[PDB]
Amino acid sequence: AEGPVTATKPKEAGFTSEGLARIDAYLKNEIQAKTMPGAVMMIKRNGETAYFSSFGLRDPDTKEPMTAETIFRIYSMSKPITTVAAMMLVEEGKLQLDEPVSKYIPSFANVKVGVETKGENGMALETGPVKRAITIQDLMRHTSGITYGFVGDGLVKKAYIASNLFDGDFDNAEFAERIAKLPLVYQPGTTWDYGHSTDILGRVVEVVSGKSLYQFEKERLLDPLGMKDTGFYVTDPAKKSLVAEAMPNDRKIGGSEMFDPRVQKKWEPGGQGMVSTIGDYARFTQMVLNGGTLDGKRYLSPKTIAYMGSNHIPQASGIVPGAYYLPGPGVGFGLGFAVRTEAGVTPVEGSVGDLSWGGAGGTVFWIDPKENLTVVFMAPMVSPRARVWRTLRNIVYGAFDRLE
Repeated sequence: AEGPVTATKPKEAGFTSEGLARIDAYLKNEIQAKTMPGAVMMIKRNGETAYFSSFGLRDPDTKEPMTAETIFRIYSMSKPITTVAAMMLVEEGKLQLDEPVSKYIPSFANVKVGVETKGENGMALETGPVKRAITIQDLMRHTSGITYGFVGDGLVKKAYIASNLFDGDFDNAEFAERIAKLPLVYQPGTTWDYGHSTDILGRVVEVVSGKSLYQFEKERLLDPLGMKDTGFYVTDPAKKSLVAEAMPNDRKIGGSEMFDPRVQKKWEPGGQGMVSTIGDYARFTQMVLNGGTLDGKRYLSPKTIAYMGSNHIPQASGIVPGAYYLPGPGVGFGLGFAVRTEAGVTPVEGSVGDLSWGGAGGTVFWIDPKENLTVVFMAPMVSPRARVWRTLRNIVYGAFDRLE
């Protein structure tokens, strides 16, 4: 419990009051069940705030309250931000989608692809050349052969884990070199597989701009949008106590405790590193919903936004799903967004063309152009995150009084 953060206009937003009350009841029940210590959620539709409420605690140990100003590790919700940054360089003609990553990070020129095969002592890796160079587009839509060691299983993934990629205090340049030493899981430009591509893309942004990923983003996006609590580390002493923490039994991601964003380090990974607030991220998603503009400032053209929100892995692309196609049936993938392709099929409510992604620490968003809708939700949690996110989709769409 705690409730509304601001005034709302649910009827002009095309919802019922009864419908939106289902969100309150669901979230209060989940907090009671210890799914999360607390939660904050914002719904924007037809240019109005339909819903903006805070419940429970931001940290179950300190018992500090959940607030709009609470700062979350957003993990993979870093990726749309990184991709937008890269597309700004594309619009300026400083970066191209068909270019090889090796143009900017030469160590990717001679990466090899690992294939599992039987040896004398069980399965082992054979390695061979890439048929095509990894492209910038490949990074943006996760068809590069670059993977995550901790997602699923496989010999290349085991090699990632064995290389201890996250040891020490290193920067985006050093991380890119670590990744380039590993075999690829698939031939570049053939297969969708989620991974460290966006961390590599972040380094490309640095090479092109001559700035750190954060400084580039700060100047071009975060400052002008008013995302004043978005970055990679919480360095302001006044804001360190605002970091959301999960229930004690649900604080591990990738087998390790969540990183402490209050202690600044060199790494600024565009795939996983960011911290933000619900208000900051909603400004970002409203800007995207608006076709690249907010409060009279343009960040990307509406054509660029439409292009990012298009399916870049339909059958016509030649791309196939890998062993771990996270979006599932009826959902494709664009430049940093899952893109719904079927009205039914996917087992959650939504609209063809809706755009979404989430973070391993419990944060999620979606953007629904058809319904003039964006939703951001943040609660610190890991294990139950997917079922909560899916349920929230069903409740939000179930609360509609009309279609746009």
